[PDB]
Amino acid sequence: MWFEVLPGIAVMGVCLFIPGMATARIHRFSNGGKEKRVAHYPYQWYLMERDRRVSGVNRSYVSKGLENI
Amino acid sequence: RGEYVVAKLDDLINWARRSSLWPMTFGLACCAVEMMHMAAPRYDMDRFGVVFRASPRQSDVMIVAGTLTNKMAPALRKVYDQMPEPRYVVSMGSCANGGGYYHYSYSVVRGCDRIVPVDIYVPGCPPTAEALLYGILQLQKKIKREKRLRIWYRR
Amino acid sequence: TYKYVNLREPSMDMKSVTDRAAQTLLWTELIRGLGMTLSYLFREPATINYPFEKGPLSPRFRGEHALRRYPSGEERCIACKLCEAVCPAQAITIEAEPRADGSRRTTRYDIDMTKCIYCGFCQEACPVDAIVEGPNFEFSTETHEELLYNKEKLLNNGDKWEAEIAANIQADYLYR
Amino acid sequence: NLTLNFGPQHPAAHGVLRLVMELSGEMVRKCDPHIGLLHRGTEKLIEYKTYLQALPYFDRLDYVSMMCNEQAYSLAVEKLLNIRPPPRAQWIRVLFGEITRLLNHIMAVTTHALDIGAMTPFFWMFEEREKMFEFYERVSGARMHAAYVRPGGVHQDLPLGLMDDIYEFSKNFSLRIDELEEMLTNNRIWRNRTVDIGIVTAEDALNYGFSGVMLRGSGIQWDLRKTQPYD
Amino acid sequence: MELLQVLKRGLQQVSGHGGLRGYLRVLFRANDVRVGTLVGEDKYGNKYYEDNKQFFGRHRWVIYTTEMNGKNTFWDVDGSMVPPEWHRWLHCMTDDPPTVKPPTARKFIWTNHKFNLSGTPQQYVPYSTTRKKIQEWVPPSTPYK
Amino acid sequence: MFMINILMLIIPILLAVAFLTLVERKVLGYMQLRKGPNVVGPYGLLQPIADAIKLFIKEPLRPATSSASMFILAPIMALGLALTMWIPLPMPYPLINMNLGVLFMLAMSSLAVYSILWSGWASNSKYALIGALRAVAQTISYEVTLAIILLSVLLMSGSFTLSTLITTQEQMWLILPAWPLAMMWFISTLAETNRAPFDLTEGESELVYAAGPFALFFMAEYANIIMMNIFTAILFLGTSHNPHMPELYTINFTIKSLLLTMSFLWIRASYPRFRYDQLMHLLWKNFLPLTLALCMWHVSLPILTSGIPPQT
Amino acid sequence: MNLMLALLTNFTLATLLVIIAFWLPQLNVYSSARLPFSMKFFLVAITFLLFDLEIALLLPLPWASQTANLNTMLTMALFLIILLAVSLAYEWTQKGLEWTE
Ligand SMILES: CCCCCCCCCCCCCCCCCC(=O)OC[C@H](COP(=O)(O)OCCN)OC(=O)CCCCCCCCCCCCCCCCC
Ligand SMILES: N=C(N)NC(=N)NCCc1ccc(I)c(Cl)c1
Ligand code: SF4
Ligand code: SF4
Ligand code: SF4
Repeated sequence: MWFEVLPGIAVMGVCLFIPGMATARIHRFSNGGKEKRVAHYPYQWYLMERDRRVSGVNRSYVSKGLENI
Repeated sequence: RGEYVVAKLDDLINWARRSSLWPMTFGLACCAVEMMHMAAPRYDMDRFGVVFRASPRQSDVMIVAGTLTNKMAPALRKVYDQMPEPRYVVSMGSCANGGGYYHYSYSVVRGCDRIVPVDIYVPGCPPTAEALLYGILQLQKKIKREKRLRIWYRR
Repeated sequence: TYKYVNLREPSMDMKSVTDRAAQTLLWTELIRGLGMTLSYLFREPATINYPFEKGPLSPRFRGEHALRRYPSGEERCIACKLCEAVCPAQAITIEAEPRADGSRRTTRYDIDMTKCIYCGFCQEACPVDAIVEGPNFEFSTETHEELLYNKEKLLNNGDKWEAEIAANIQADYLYR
Repeated sequence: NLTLNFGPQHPAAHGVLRLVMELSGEMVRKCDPHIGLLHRGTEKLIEYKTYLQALPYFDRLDYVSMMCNEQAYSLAVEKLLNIRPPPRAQWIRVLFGEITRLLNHIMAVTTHALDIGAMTPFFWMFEEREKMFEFYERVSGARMHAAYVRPGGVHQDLPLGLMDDIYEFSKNFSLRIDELEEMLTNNRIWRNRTVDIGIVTAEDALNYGFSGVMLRGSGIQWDLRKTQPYD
Repeated sequence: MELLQVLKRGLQQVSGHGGLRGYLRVLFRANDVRVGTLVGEDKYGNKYYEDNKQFFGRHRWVIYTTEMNGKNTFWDVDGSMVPPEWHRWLHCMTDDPPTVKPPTARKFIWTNHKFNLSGTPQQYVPYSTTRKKIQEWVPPSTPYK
Repeated sequence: MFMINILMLIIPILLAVAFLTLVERKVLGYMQLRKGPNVVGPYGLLQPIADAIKLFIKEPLRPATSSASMFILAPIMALGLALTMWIPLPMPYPLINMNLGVLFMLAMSSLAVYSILWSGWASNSKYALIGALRAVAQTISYEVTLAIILLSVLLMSGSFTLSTLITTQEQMWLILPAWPLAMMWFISTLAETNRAPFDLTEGESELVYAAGPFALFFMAEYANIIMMNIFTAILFLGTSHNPHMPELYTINFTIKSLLLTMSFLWIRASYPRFRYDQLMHLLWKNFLPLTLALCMWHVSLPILTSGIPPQT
Repeated sequence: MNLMLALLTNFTLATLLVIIAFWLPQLNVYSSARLPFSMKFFLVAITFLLFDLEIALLLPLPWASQTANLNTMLTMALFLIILLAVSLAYEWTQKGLEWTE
C-alpha cells in the first residue's frame, strides 16, 4: 500500500535534513551562539577585523558594549 | 575465532549477493512471456530485489528463456563470457533444459547446458511465472549456501 | 462494416486554435497523463505475497507427472503404451513383461521432463487413469539428471500427491 | 556509411533478431534483417507427427496468440476431413479467439510503448493478461499452450462458472483501454514517435504481401472475419 | 477523520499477533502483518489463514512452520513445504479446507510430506530400472586345453 | 570544527543518494500497480545496503582500457564535482558562503561534462566514444538555456549570492512572476541529467567497452539529481527563514526538495522517450527562442516597473 | 582556506572511494583517426561555444542594472540578446539545426 513508500522517504528526509541542521548549529557553537558573520565586501571585512582587535581576545564574535566606554 | 569471522563475512556477502540478483533475460521464445509475467504486478520480481531490465554488463544471473538454436548458440556463449563474476545461469523451460519439443531437430541445441554451465533448471513448457519465481528463490538459497571465504581460509 | 480511427477535421476558428495553443504551451495533455499515474500510486497494488500466497489454479492444471494406484495399492498402469504412442515429444519410454504373478506391468516407465511439453495428452490417452499431470509446479532442480524421471520417481510422486490428485480428478472427470 | 553487423570490429551480441544496418549520420540507408535465430524446423518435425500430435506445435508459433494458431490448424484439418465442429464448439472458439486477440494486442501495444520508454502501461495491462491466462488455465489446465482447440471442436467443455467470470472481466476492461489511451493517444511525445513513421501505401502493402492491420492502417477495407468468415 | 481509524487498525494488528514480538516476527518472516482467521494447522506446523475482504489472490495465505522434517525453516521457507491436502486449498483449486472435507485415506499415501530435495543428499538420481538383457557365457573353471 | 561540518554534509548526501534508489523503485512500483522492494529489510529498507555491497565486490569489467590514468580520472572527476555542488547551498546557512555562489555552481556544473568525455576516451571503443559525444552534445545544449534562465531570475534577486534568493522570496515564491521560466528550467534539469524522457544514452545503447565503477558513476548522477532539485526549490520555491529557529527552514525546504525529486520519479513513470533529434529540436527551436525572449523581458521588467533589486 | 579544505576533502574521498572500488573486488580471485561521426555534431559544439561566449557578456547584467545610465544599459542589453537571437535565426533558416542527411 502506498504509505509503505514513506519509510524510505522519511530516511531520505532525515539524511537531507542533517546538513542544514548541522551547519546551523556548528555556526552557533563557533560564534558565541550567534550567526556566523557574513563579510562579502571589504567594508564588512574591515569591520570584522576591527571587531577582532576591539574584542581583546582575537575573536571577532566577542562583542564589547558600553562597558568599554 | 577467525573461523567465526569468516562465517559472518560469508553470511554478509552471500546475503548481499542474493538480495541483489540482477538478471539479463535471453527472451528467445515462448518462455520469455512467462518471464514478463513474473515481472508483471502480480508477482513483482522487483520486490525481491531482482531488477527487471538490467544491462548485461551489470548482470548477475542469465536466464535462458526459450529455444536455443544452432544459429544462436555462438551469441549466447558470447554474452555469457562477458558477464562479470559471480554469474549464474537459470535454464527456463523444456527447450532450454534439454531441447524439449524440438529436441530431435537439426537446428536446435539439445539443452543450453551444452553451451554454458547451468545452476537451476526450471521445468515446464513454459513454467508458470510463479514456477519461475520458485526457481529464482531456489537460486537465492543456493547462493546462501556458498562458502567462498571459509574455503579460502582453509587453503 | 468499418469505422475511421483518425479521419477528423480540426476546427480553425479562433477559440479552437487558441485551445491548441494553450495546450502546446501549457502542456495540458502531459499534465493529464500525470494524473493517471498519480491515481495509480494510490490504488492498492495487485502483488501477491509469494510464497505465502499462491496464484489461483483450477483442477485441470497440468503440472508434475505421477503414476497412480487402485484403492488396493495395485498399480493402475498396464503397459498398454498408449501414452508413449501419443506423446508429441517422445518423452515417455516404456518396457514391460509379465510380472511374477502374471500381471501385465511395466519394468521401465521413464519421462524425460526436459523433453516433455506438459501437454497432458498422456493422461487423456490413458485408459485406466494411471498417468496424470498433478498440481505440483514447484520441482525445479539444480542438475539436468534430476529431471529424467524413472518409474520409481513417478510412483513416489503418485504416493506423495494422491490425496490432491484424487480430489482434482473427482472435480473434473465429468467434463471428460 | 557506418555499419552495425554484430561481429568483429563490433563487440555486441544480437539476440532474437540480427539487424545489419548501414547509416549515413542519423539516417538509415539500408536495413537487412538476419533471421533464423529461432528457426527450429517445426515444419519438418510435423511430418513425423500425427495430426493430433502436431497440434501443440501451433501454440508455439505466434506464442502470444496461441488459441488462434490452434484454430487455423483445426480449420485446415476439418476441411480436409470433410467434417464440421458443432455449434457450441464454434462459439467457444470465437469467444477464445477474441480473448486471444486481447492478449495479443495488449502485448503488441504495451511492449511497443515499453521499447520506446513508456514503461508503465505494460504493468497495468499485464495484470489484465494475467487474468486472461486464468481463463486459458481453467478450460485447459495451461496458461499459454492450451492445446484446447482441436480438429473436430474443442477438447473439453467450459467449467461451470467460467462464463460469469469472463463477463466480470469484460465489464471492466474498456476502462483499462481508456487508461491506456489517456497515457498514449494524445501524448505529444507518443505522437512524435509514431506519426508519419513507416508510411506504407495501399499498393505497396498489397504487393509486399502485408495483411491485417498492416493493410487496414493504409485504408484498405479487408478483414477475413468479414470477407472469408469461419466458425 | 478516517486517519485515526486507519491508525487504530494498524495497532490492532500488533495485538492481533500477540504483542510486538509476534508482530515483528511475522513482519520479518513473511513481510506482512495482516491478521486473518485461522483456518487450520497441518501436522508440520504450517498455519493457514483466510481474509475474504482481501482481493482474490491475497485472501488465503500460509505462515510456514519454523521446522519441517528436521530442517530449520525460520528464515528458509519454501513453496514445496505445503502438503497436498492443503495445496489444493491454498491454490484455490477448491473452496473446502481439509479440516472440513478431508482427503480420502489410502494405505499407500505418504504420511510424511517432503519438500523439494534438490541439492541435498536426498536428491533423486536417475537409473535404468530394467535388468540386463544379454547374458554372457561364463568359461569353465576347470582347465582343459 | 569545520572539518566536522564537511563530513556532516558529505556523508548524509551519500546516504540520501543510497535511499533515493529505494524510493525510486517503490514509487515507480506503486504507480505501476505493484510494490517494489519490500523483502530485503522491513519495507525494503535494507535493499540499498545490499545493492551497494554487491556492486563493490563484483568482478571488474574485462575489456581493456585505452588510457589507464584517464580511466581513473573520470569517476573521480564526476563524484568530486557532484559533492562540490553542495558546499554553497544555503540550507539556510551554506557550508561556504560565496559572494558569487550562483556563478560557482554554474561553473562547476559545466565541468561535469568532462567525465562523460573522458570515459569515452578511456573506453577503447569507437561506439563508446560516439555514444559519449552524443551525450555531451545534449548536455552542453541544455546548459545554454539553464544559464540564460538562471540569469533572468537573478535580475529580480540582484546578486549572485544564493542566500539572497531567500531574501528575494520573503513575501512570495519566484515561481509566480517566473512560472514560464520555471517550466523550462525544470525540463532542462531533466534533459541536463539524462533523465526520462531524455535518457537517450541508455535509450540508444540498445540494439536492433572498458567501463569504470558503475557504483561511482551512479552515485554521482543521483547526487546531481537531488542537488538540481534542491537548487530548483531555492530558486523558485523560496522558504522563509527565521534566524532564531533555523531548523524550521531546513524542514520545509527539505520537503520541497523531496517533492521535487519525487516528481522526477513521477515523470519517468509517465512518458515515452524523445528521439535524439527531437530533443535537440525541443531546445534549439522551442526553449531557446522563448528563453531569449523572456531574458529580454526580464531585463526590461525591473526597469519599467521601478522594481530593480539592490546589489547587497 | 575553508574552500580549499572542502574541495580537497570532496576529491580525496572521491579518490579514496575509487581506489577501493578498484581493489576491493580484487580481494576476490575471479579467474584513420577521423571518427565516423557526423559534421552536424561539430556544429552543435561550435554553436554552443559561440552562444556560451555571448552568455558571458550577459552575466554582468544584474550589476549593470544598478547604474544611473539606464537608458544606455537597457539599449545594449537588448542589442546583445537580439543579435544572439539573430544568430539563431540564421542557423535555423540555413538548415543548420536539422539532423536529416
Ligand atoms: C504581461 C506580459 C507577460 C509576458 C510573458 C508571458 C509569458 C507567458 C506566456 C507564454 C508561456 C510560455 C510557456 C513556457 C514553457 C515552454 C513551452 C514550450 O516550449 O512548449 C513547446 C514544447 C514543444 O511543443 P510541440 O508539441 O513539440 O510543438 C512545437 C514544436 N514545433 O513543448 C514541450 O516543452 C515538450 C514537453 C516537455 C516536458 C515533458 C515532461 C514534463 C511534462 C510535465 C512537467 C510539468 C511542469 C512542471 C513544472 C515545474 C515547476 C517547478
Ligand atoms: N533504482 C535505480 N535508480 N535503478 C537502479 N540502478 N537500481 C539498482 C539499485 C542501486 C544501484 C546503485 C547503487 I550505489 C545502489 Cl545503493 C542501488
Ligand atoms: S519450453 Fe515450451 S514455452 Fe518455452 S520456448 Fe520451448 S516450447 Fe515455448
Ligand atoms: S504431457 Fe505431453 S509431452 Fe509430456 S509426457 Fe505427457 S504426452 Fe508427452
Ligand atoms: S500409463 Fe496408462 S496409457 Fe501409459 S502404458 Fe500405462 S496404462 Fe497405458
